[PDB]
Amino acid sequence: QFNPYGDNGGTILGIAGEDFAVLAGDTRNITDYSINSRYEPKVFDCGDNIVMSANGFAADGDALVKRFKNSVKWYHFDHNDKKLSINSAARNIQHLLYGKRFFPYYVHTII
Amino acid sequence: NNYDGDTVTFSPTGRLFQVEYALEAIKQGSVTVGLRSNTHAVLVALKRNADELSSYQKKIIKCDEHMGLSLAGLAPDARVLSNYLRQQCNYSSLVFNRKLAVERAGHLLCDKAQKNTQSYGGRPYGVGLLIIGYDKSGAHLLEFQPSGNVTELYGTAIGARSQGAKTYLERTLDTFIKIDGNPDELIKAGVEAISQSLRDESLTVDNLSIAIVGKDTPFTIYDGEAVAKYI
Amino acid sequence: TGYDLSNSVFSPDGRNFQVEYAVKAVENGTTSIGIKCNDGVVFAVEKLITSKLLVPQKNVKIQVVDRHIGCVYSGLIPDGRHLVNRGREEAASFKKLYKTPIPIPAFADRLGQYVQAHTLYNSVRPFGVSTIFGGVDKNGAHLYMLEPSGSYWGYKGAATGKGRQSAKAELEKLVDHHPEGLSAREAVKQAAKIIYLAHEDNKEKDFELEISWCSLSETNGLHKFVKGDLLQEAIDFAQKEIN
Amino acid sequence: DRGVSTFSPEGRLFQVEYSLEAIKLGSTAIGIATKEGVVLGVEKRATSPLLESDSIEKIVEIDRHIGCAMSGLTADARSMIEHARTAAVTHNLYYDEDINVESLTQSVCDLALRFGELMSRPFGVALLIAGHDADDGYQLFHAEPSGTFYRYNAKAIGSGSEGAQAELLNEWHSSLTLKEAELLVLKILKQVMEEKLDENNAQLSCITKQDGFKIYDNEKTAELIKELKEKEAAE
Amino acid sequence: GSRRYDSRTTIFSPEGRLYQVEYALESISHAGTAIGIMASDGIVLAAERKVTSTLLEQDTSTEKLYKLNDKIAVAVAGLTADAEILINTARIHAQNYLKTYNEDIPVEILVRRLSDIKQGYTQHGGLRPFGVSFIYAGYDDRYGYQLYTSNPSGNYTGWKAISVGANTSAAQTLLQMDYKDDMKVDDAIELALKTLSKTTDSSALTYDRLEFATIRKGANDGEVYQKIFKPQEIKDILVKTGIT
Amino acid sequence: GYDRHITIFSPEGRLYQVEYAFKATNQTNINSLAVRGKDCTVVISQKKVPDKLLDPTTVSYIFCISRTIGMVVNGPIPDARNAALRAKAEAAEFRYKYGYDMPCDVLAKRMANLSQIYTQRAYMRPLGVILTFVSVDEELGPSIYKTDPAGYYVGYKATATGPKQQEITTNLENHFKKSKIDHINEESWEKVVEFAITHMIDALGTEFSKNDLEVGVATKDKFFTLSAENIEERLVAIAEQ
Amino acid sequence: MDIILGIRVQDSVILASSKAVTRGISVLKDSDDKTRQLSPHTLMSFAGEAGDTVQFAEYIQANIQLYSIREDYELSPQAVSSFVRQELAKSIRSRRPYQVNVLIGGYDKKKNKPELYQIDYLGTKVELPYGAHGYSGFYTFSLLDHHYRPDMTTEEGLDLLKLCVQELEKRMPMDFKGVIVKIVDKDGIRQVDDF
Amino acid sequence: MTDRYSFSLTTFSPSGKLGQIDYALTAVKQGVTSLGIKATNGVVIATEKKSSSPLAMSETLSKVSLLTPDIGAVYSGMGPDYRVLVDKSRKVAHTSYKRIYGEYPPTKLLVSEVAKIMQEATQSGGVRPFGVSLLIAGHDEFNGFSLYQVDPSGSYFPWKATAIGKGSVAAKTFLEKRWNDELELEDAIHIALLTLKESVEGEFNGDTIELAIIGDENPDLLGYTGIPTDKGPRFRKLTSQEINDRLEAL
Amino acid sequence: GYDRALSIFSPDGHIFQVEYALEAVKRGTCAVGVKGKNCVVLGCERRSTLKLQDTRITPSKVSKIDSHVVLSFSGLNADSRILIEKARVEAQSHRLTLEDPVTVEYLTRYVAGVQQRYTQSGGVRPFGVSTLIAGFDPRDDEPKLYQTEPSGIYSSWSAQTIGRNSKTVREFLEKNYDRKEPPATVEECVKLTVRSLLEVVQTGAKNIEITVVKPDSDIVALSSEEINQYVTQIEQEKQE
Repeated sequence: QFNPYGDNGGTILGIAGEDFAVLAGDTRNITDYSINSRYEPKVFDCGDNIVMSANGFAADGDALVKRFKNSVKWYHFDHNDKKLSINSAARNIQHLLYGKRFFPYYVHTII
Repeated sequence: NNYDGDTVTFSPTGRLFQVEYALEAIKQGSVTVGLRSNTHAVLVALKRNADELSSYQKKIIKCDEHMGLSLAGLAPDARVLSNYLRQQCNYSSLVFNRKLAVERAGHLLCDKAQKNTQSYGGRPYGVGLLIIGYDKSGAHLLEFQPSGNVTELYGTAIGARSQGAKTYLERTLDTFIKIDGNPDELIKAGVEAISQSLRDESLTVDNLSIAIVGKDTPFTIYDGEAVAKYI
Repeated sequence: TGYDLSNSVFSPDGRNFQVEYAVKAVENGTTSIGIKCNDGVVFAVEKLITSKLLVPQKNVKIQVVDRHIGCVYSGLIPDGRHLVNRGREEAASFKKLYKTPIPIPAFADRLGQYVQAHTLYNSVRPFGVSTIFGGVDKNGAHLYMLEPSGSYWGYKGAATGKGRQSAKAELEKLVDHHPEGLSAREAVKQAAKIIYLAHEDNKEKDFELEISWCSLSETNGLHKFVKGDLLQEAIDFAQKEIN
Repeated sequence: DRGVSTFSPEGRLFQVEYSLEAIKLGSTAIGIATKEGVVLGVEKRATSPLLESDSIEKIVEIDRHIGCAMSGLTADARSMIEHARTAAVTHNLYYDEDINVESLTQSVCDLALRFGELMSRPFGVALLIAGHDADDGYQLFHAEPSGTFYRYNAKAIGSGSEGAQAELLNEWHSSLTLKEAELLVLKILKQVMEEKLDENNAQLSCITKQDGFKIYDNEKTAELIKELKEKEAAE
Repeated sequence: GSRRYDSRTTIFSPEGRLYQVEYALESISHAGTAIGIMASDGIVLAAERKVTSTLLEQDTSTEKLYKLNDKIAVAVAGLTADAEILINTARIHAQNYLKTYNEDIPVEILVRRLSDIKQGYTQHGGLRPFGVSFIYAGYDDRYGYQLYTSNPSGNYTGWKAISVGANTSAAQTLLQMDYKDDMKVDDAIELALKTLSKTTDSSALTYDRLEFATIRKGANDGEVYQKIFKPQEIKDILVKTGIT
Repeated sequence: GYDRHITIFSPEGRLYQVEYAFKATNQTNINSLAVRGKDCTVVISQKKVPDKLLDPTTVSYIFCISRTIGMVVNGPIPDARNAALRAKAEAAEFRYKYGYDMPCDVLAKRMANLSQIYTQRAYMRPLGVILTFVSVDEELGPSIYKTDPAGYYVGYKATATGPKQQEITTNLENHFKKSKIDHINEESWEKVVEFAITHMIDALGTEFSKNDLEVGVATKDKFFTLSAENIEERLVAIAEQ
Repeated sequence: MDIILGIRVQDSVILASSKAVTRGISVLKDSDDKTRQLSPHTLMSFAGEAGDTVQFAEYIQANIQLYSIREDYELSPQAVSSFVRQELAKSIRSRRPYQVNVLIGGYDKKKNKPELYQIDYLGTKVELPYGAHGYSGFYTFSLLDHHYRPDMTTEEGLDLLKLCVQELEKRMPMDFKGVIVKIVDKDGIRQVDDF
Repeated sequence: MTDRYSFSLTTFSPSGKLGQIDYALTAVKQGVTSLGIKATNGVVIATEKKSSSPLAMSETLSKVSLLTPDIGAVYSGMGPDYRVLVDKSRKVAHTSYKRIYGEYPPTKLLVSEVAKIMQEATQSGGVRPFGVSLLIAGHDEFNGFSLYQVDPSGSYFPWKATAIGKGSVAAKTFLEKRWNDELELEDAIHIALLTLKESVEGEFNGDTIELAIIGDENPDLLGYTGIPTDKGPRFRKLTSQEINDRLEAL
Repeated sequence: GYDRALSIFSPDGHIFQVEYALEAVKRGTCAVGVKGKNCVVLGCERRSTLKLQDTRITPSKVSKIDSHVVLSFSGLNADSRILIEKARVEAQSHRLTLEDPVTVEYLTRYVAGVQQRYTQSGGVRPFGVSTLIAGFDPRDDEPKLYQTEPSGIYSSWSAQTIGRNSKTVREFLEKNYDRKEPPATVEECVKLTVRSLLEVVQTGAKNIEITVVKPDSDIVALSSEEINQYVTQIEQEKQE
């Protein structure tokens, strides 16, 4: 039977300072006991000073990031180029994820 | 006369009167100008207020990082059409990782307008649009009319008294076509063009609207104090 | 009466007046033609230069369908595009189910039935274009012309728009003077000539010439636009003859 | 007859133009914007004295930071208010923030041209929408059934409107205080109103960043009426 | 498009009337008269047929009177075929009620749903109204014997005695004159036929031009019987009161 | 009167749109005729190509509906082709559902029913065409069945359609009045075609070259149309006579 | 849910219904009223699947209350019981069937008779002198078979119920936290407060 | 595209007539005469076969149609409308009756279903009324023989004998004289032939006359044997030859 | 679906179908509502050109929407049944989700919204009906009376009338209703209500219905006599 999920490995981590934040992730991409790539980035600049990574099943990760980047783009179009605050991004991403509650994106997301 | 009750009726000489009446709402619209070199494309538009207590109606709309337009006529129709363009530019990027050619954007608008001119119940769009963009074949300007006719041009203008700027641009043609690598000069030439269309009114700081796109310039809109420079 | 106020109503003479009014819109358009040759077809159209501000070469009017068919039309341009979009869908669906690219007569009937369908109901308006189109299939070259009524036939040569009589007269001449055939190259040049001649009946504004062709030997059965030297050569030939 | 979405030979939509005529028959409503707040006031116009005038509801909360007044066929406005409230609350659900006044206004205006042969006719009511947001501060918008909305420093709609607007042209400046603006709204309402303005046949409201949108009780408005008389007599 | 040919069947006149309803009422006023009379011990329905030819099959017939369930019948004035559409609807409605509650449908409830259907055709859908008025005769264990009428507007009202179709003016005036509350079924029979006899547009009232029915408690104890009179039974009832 | 613009009744019980569709039938100014042999059914129609620029091989009012059925149309070509496409689709569907070839008369009834619908339903206009269907049916033999915009149809011994239709009709009645039979008592379809052209020449009072006609023949198991050269060969035989 | 019983005596129907609401290893509530008044002389008790029970009971209540206002009349117990059966019979072939069993106890004023209907989740209806849903019946049916008489008083009926509850508190494995008891007679519906 | 005609095309005028029904009845008046007569042991329905050209083969156009093995129909008015009504009538006899009960519907009921179809064309959106009046003759176990008329409005009436079309007034009078309740089927056939001669101006033989009966069961017309309870259709169309036999003794 | 925009704007800005709906209301029998200190009364004309009526079964002019709220109306009777049903359904649905019966203002807003909806939807005409809706909010004793009309506007009234000759009875009520002093009792309120109808009705015979609504779902209709006592009683206090 077709399994619509896979596992691409890797790992990520975020730390926040007083006036900065970092989002780190390795660049290895795997399936089973093989390496697909030693350099495939999985942490992204999304605009408005928001960095994002969705790590686990990479096809799901990429779809989410793509949808969120596109969300930022339409936020600008719809609310007079207003900056998307990080708290607002967070809530937006909850709705992106929960919209697939019964067929989930297999990712741990950090922004 | 007997043949203007809706878009789906031809007159005995082959005219579509509802489409012609849509064209007429454009003519009452405040004037807007477009023009372009080989490196940049500029839109200049004269805005219009209800009275001294009101804002000036926006006439310029961004469609993507590399494309946008100005409007004359029914502004809600511009919001519909510009929004359709935003989607088309967006679909091109998400699916193909490809910035939408300005020529294709032209064709999509033509076909969208056309559908409203052949079925019962609809009405034509009542707005004219000037699309500028910079793509893989350089700078472009397009004139959209709600008959469905779209036209690629070096420069043009639509709205009331747009004939003034249109002749001027026809005169200026060999000069402004070669304003390459110099943004503020192309804008000035566009601002001059639009001035050939004024009456009892002159360009002020909350009156004038400018946009530019080009070789190393995302589509960006200038208003208020940012146009003082050119008045 | 009032028999002319609504599409698909028969008048007492048995006519559909709205289609007849669509034709007036076609008659008011620029001149476009098609010439059938030895192993192919040639299409040409008069593009009026409204203003110097039109970018030359950059408002293309001839359209390709699939890889082997050209289409040109006079009248309401947007209607012409609508018809071609439909043509493209019809060709895709034929090639998807049957693999082979759509034959030209088959394609002509697809456009015919679709155009005819817009004369069946009061809730649509008939097409305001006549369309000249054709190409090369497994059986040779075919040229067609299609009217707002949905009427179409195969042609030796065809013309529509403002200069239709002048172009028709010129076309009859060639058919008489070359009864054994016309090469794709004779035809490209003759097409240039006829558009220049037909521009008489529309001579206020001056115009830009646009040509295309499919030829088994010259384009390998594919539709191509005529540009550069071949285009200039055909303009030169035409300029020769109006002088 | 002929279709509901038809253009006139002058390039205007018959049905939209005619709805504008119905709005001119409506009761008056005025709003003024200041840097201390926006005031909205209306003429209640009870058709008969047996009618309990506080039940006349022509000023309405959309969200804490946005209020609305209306004029024309006011029953048409129920579904516009409902849509506005939902757009505002929905925006806050999706984005954990307040929705901008302009964006709210644009959303209401998107409904406007959703008619034809989607509703059966345009709305027969204009709205004044007033609120505050962190990006553009205090704001007043006029939302018409054409789908167009303008920002105003001050504006009148309804039967008294060309009168009141000429007046607002004279009296408005960029330094009015909230108190100055309240009195002005009363002053000009009394000018254009048929019957004699009091705290039962006209009503006030404002929106301030600090306390949000408030409709004034009749007691509070009564004193402002008294205070206006005293200012006027005194020169 | 097609707007050109739309009559607008569901609009108001400037006087606030519904054109199509009024014109349907006009249509009905030329149909055979039907009379319903309510007694303390039963109900009568009588109706005059539209001018018979001598060659019409009179016994295997039905045109005016229809059974809805075992406790309810109707008399029809107007377009017959329109009436059959509504009758089958009503028959089905009665059966859903019986299926759902295991109790026969109360008369009003059935009457209301038929009238609600009629009303709908006057407010939405752009179709012509049904050209029918009904007299409903029935019995239920809450109100006993009941008469109602309904017409193309979907309006309904209850009566002690009533007429529909042609000459209701004359007919109503006569019923008003001789009707009385203590009256019995057999008196009401006589009254029904006397009234039709005087209002008819024919030269004389005969068995072949009539339909007739009763709803009585005239079976055994606490139960109800519908009798749709055969031609012979009408021929008798017409002598037994000497109209022939 | 809007009872003139759509297919509702006029006060005298008439459908004007149907009547006007009949007038559109003659727009093309062509006549057709059909006759039955012993073995075959022949249909001929005039062919007029006034424009020198036309490709004469694409100018046709005769259609191969199925392998066994042919149809000739009187009326404008766009409506004619609409009817032909539908008939082809109906004939092929019938074969797939029921496992045998649609008979001529059954296809005629079917196309007649479709036309009936356009006379009753308002949003659909009638087609301005008369359809003559021909075959050699495996049960009924040589067959001619004809449809009009009223949705009327019937089978014929022979028939004619067009502006000069009454002249051809009487000519044909007069022949059968004389021969005392239902058909052309002839073995070869070549001679039945010759009969057909001859009695059309007489009735119309005109002579024909090979490009003034168009001919279709139905035999057992095929309907086919003739080329200009086949028609010539046939015209030649009529001359040497 | 779990325990619901009903006895019909000379002049009334009595419903008894357990008070416990248990989920997992926790009794969440000991005062739960597993009943809805459908009309002033009709009561309905219910047991079964969490959520489904109350939702269904309240949905029926709303419908009968609607019928009452529309006709200014009160449906007979038999009529209400048939309406309820049909609803349950529809449910059984749904995408998700209501898993709810009910007893309906009413006093029919037209006939002056009390009536008890037992309807399970499948839409299986019977009128009975006494009824029980679930494991209850395995004890109470035989007990009542022995001790019940058709002409008993409301007070005799209540003692008969006391016997039933006593048996269930002795032999059932779960603590159902007692019962709430309700009487349906010619004067309506009242709650016995000390049981 | 699509039907924007969702509103009625038949409506009430101020006088209360339904115009389109009146006009359909007018089309029926213009139509060729047809009639039906009911006997004690049969029904006969008949009409004239007025030809279009003499090249037309009038056998291929049957005006008298079998609906069920015991029910037949003839009409006056618009022939194409009749043809499609016969198609629908045959089908509805199956879908709404035979497929449910395993036996053909009784005459009044099949008539009822046709009347419904015609009533709907009188009120639904975007259609016109049928321009025909039908005469339907049939037999069924519990009602015996019956004859009905169905009109454009959807109204139907049972008759002893009647006529419709062109010469209906005269023919109805001719039938009132000659009808009695003891007519045996052979006599009813003879009266029908007489009545039709009045209204036919041209040739009058079995090739211009179409006539069918509803009589005894015809086991020879069944096509099979071996089921005792299946006894054959009661509907029979008289042949051309059989009509001319009766026309000599006329 | 039949689609036509029947309610549309005229050049002067009127919606003629909504205005013609009011004409249908103008033609309906009169109805009036008067609210007291502690009650509300609803009275309704019934046209007496109809003897032989059976009033046991003929639909009453006041309708219970829930057990604490009532609705009366003037205009098309068949239209009013549609509004009454929808209101009753909403009443039960409100109880089901909110666990509280409707406030009178809520029920009014609902009915009014339904009426407005039918003035901007394709294929429907407006309701030829105006309503009076009266009662007491749950656990509240302040009386309530509201009016709706075909356009969908609604409002609160100390007392109000609608239907034919409502202009005459509004006249009466306008000078006889002391805002400062509502009919302090049931009996007083029933009287003022009957007086206002006798201005317009003719004989107080079968020509008047009255319904009284007191707090906590206490609703009763009077019979001939009890009304008739006011008819006689007022008429004698009259000769002056």
